[PDB]
Amino acid sequence: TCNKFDLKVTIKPAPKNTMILEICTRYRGDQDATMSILDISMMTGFAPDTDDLKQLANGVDRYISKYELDKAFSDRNTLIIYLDKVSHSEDDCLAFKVHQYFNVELIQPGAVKVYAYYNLEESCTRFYHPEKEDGKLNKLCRDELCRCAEENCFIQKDKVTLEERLDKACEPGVDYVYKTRLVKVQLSNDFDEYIMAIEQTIKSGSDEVQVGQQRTFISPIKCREALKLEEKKHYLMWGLSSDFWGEKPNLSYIIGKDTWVEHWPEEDECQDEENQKQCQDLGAFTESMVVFGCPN
Amino acid sequence: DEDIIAEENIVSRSEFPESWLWNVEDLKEPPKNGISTKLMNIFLKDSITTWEILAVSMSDKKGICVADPFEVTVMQDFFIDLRLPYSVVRNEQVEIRAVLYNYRQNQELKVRVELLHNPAFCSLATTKRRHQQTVTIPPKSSLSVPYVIVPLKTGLQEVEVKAAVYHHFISDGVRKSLKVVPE
Amino acid sequence: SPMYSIITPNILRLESEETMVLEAHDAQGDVPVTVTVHDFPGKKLVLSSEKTVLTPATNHMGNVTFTIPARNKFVTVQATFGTQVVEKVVLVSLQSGYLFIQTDKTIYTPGSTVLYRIFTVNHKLLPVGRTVMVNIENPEGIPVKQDSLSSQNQLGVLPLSWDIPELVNMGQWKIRAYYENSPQQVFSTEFEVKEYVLPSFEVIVEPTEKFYYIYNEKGLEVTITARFLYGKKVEGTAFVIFGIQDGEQRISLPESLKRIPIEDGSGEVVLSRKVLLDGVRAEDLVGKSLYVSATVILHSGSDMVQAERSGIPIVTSPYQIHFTKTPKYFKPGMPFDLMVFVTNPDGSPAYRVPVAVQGEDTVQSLTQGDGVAKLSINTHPSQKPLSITVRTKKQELSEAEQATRTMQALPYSTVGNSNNYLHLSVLRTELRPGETLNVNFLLRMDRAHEAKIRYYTYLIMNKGRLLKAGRQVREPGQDLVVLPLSITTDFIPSFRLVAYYTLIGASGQREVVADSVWVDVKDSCVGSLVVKSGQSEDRQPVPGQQMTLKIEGDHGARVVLVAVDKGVFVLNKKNKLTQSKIWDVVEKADIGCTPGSGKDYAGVFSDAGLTFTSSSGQQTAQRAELQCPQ
Repeated sequence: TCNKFDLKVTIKPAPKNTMILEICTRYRGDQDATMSILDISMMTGFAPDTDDLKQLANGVDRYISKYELDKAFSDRNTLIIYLDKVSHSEDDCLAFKVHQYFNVELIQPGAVKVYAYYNLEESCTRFYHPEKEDGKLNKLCRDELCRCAEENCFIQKDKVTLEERLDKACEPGVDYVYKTRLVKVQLSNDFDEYIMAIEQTIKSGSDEVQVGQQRTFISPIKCREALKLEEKKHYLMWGLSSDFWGEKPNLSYIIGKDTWVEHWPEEDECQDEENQKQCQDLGAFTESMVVFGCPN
Repeated sequence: DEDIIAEENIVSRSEFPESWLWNVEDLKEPPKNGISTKLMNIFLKDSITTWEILAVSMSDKKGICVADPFEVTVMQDFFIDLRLPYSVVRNEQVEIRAVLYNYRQNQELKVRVELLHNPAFCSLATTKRRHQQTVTIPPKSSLSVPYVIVPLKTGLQEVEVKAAVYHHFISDGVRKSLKVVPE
Repeated sequence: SPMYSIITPNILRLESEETMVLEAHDAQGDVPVTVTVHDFPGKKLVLSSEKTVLTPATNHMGNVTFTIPARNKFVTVQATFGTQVVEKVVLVSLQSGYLFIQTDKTIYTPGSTVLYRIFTVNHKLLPVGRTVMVNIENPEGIPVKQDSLSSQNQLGVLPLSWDIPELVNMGQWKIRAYYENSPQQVFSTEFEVKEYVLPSFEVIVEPTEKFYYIYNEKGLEVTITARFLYGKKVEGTAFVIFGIQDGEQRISLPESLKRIPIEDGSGEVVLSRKVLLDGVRAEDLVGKSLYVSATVILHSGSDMVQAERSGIPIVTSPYQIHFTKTPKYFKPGMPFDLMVFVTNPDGSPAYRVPVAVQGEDTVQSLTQGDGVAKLSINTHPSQKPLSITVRTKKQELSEAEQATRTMQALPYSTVGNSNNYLHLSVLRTELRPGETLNVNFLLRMDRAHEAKIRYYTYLIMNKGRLLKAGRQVREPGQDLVVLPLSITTDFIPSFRLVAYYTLIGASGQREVVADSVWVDVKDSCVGSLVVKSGQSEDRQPVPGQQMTLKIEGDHGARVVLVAVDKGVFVLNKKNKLTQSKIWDVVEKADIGCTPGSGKDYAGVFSDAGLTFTSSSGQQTAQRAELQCPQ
């Protein structure tokens, strides 16, 4: 609720990576706070620019210990900036550059925590991340129920054969396999919606869907480039029943790390002497699943 | 990895009571010069700390005697301090810290530290994907490791992190609970 | 004229062994004594046993020990010596003893269990089986749980528990307990309820002196120590701020706030005299006190601990003088002994502090381990109130920094102006069990009657009972006789000794002359309890490890235990049970009220917690009050 402190944290690319972290804080009193702490954690693989920290340490009403100042690329994963006061009338702002010294996929949000020394309970915390909307992990919420969405965007991508498709679509937890057409894409801030017409139920699961019924598939905006789903195109999709969202008979589908999403070339793109194989593999796959079903 | 205890082979510490040994015993061992001696085998808990043991006797001859407190320090040269808050709110993101301590006098440690997946929490750990950092801790120092998590269910829920060092037979794990409270 | 006398405690207790001292002065042959106890007023005959025979070979001194079963209630004690009836109405206490209450921890979260024990002892501190009422009260004083339990067959230990609801008022909770028969005497512990996690280190804040002297140019100098509960030193940053308390209210000194590095588990901070006085006529500040508040944060920000040292008195002198141990009555014409108690400003005893009476001018004596020094002045035979001022003669100090205190003594009044006195004295050292104390009996009377005094009767009062009575014989012409009194653990935490002689003097006139002295004894357990390691060896235990605890104690004793993470005490270290707290409750329950002597022989007995009644009508005034005067 941040009753005693205003805290805005911002991360932006600077003019390896380097970006600018800006921290803006104000005390909610009729008087200035006295000695207060900025407790800062890094996004994983980032470290403060030391020159930028020296500038800040020389700033009035601020202290950064020699301790912090001759840490390193080594392990300034965390930093404390000591403030001699914080203004109550306007924001006391500061910024510094952060450099990526180790690069990884999946960087955890950093966090900034303000409090006055005398009272650790009356604190404020903000998170930050280069793509996450104010530092927030991805999760899907319905009323007071959330579920985490911090996983791979969908299944994998060395050849894709009929055989692997058949094995994978027949794994014990796979609940539905569809041929779909993308009717409508709805983009938003947090989660994209893809309204698929279900053109055939190759495998039917716990969602009773008639032929040509639309279902809505959901994906985190961070998955948007990797899916590159396009309207009017066809897809082979399958997934687990663990990925349903909502209640019958109005289920949605979460696209997650156990969802197969494959582009199914169009009827007249299948002639191209470079779609032929994939198109026959889809056709044999369908015939096998429609007739034999799954071998266990 | 090459040359490090596997996550599944680490048994996390879990017994962290604030008090224990609330016990009553009569001193009836065959006495010498009026004094009976009792030996008690106790199992120290999992806390790295100093326990204060207080005894009080009651005797129909000597009345009541509060003894001088007895201290026992329980330690280790490498360990995690998992600093969890008392309670957290359902669906609110928090940062907790795992603090890694190296109290070896002149040996610095290359350490792999991991936050375990738990479906009661949203974090960067999944069932199929580990959330593991490799860090170096210098002699006689500590490293604060931050984790961002979101509690997804109320009641008593548990956070667990573990660490092992490369090239040595050193590891640790801490498994602790916190109260998750509704919005 | 054989004179028969009886002596008992001022307040008799129920269901405990009491003693009545019996004497036949100037008797011949054997003398049968039946002692009786009755309800007042009327007759029920509550104690009816108790006869004995007074004897030439025991110099006509003896006993009977008795037990009463089982407004303010009184009994009539009645002694019949041969045919001679001597009787006394005596106040009766409905008290069974004390209750001590122990919790496992000092502080708790909602939804945990308070484990606790009540120890049910009598006034001798021996286990007693009784009905006890228990109440747990919340912060606003509302009772929320009550048990009613007996400690019969239980060796003085009642184990209880209570589960804190998850939905509960934070703050100071209370356990209140009393014996069913004395609802008037209630014993309490407090425990704290609060949401919290254990911290990993402790913070200690030690000023370099336990007081502040207003003319100290250096100000208040303070060390901050931070160490992990397992031993190691903390690296971190401290925020320390000072303030002024008087006496409930605190004024922060905002200009005194400092931020310092904790390096190697340690940091230094000062409150300059200049910042002190700015923040507020320096002498206006004496009598108030200072507090230091420290917040330490690990250099990582990952843990934080607040600590405070408070009640640091602002003084002109490092010392206080107290006459609490000196008798407020003298014998005109005889030397007067003062027991001077010198404390450090916080209340602790001061060791090796020289003291003296106004001027002096040779004189002077040094305070000891217990803070007590012994002085003695000579005294005029006048009846005018004696007024004594003592200081404080610390070299290195200076007159303005020496402590001073004045008191007044009144004359012991004699029988029909006889000018006959008894004076007891005792060397001032710390007395432990195993030592013998020489008790000095100094007689003042005229040579015309002195030879009639052949003995003194002495009585030892301890924990509200007659511990011991005997005789100290005397030869004609002997001004001083000495009693070698053996001190045992029965004499803790302290005791009173009264002596008296009697005679027929002036004109067939029966005279009783009494004195008394209050003696402190070194406090320890009566018995023994040692808790230690049993593994004959080795370095620090590892989590989960098995170790051997060893307990050494008195055969047959019930021992109760608890192990507490010392991180609990970083949060709260108040209300813990301690042997010290037990002796403090004991001495507060003394039925003697005074450091000794009295306004006359009757006052001597009564002030020391004794009755005295003779067949010739010499007796103490009735005590009807269950407490000491104040």
